[PDB]
Amino acid sequence: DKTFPIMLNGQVNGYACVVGGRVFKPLHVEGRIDNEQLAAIKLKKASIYDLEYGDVPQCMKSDTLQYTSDKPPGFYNWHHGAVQYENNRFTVPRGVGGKGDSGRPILDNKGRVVAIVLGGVNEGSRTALSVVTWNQKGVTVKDTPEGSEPW
Amino acid sequence: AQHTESFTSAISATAWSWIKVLVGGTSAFIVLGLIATAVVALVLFFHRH
Repeated sequence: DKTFPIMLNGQVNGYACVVGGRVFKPLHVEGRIDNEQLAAIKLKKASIYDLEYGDVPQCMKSDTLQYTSDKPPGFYNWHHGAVQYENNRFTVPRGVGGKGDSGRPILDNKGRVVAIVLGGVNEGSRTALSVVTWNQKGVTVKDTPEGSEPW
Repeated sequence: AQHTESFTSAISATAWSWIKVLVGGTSAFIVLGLIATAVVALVLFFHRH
């Protein structure tokens, strides 16, 4: 697999994922990654992005997710189904997302990572998501709506 | 002695030069770190916007 849930007391409180050869876990999600090979790597902190990262082992470097900074208007998908990307924010229908979906990546129509969801905001019709994405120049940025809560 | 001593009476120009270099060097180094700290935060802000 490519997504590795993070377990603290035998329950999943977030998910680790492997993108482009780096293992990304939310910084606010405490626990052990549900793996044996990827759990042994020391992780570097990226608290400005509320993430931690490390190098993928040699045997896992090829079986990882690719990502893109190209985000044309339209529909994107993730574990729970479709995601709307409009007005520069990723949003899901009310109640679709919630606590525990921390580190879950959002995929395009080709299965490429466009953002990593860290939290969200419940709006009138859809929940806005706090994500780590790549801007128009491909540089890592923290894309969050006003009042987002860690999931 | 006819004259009177003071704290700075015995400090030569060479000693003042070393004091100025020491104090100026350390202060400039800290200021360099603070300017770098301010600029990186400004650069990161522009990444978001």
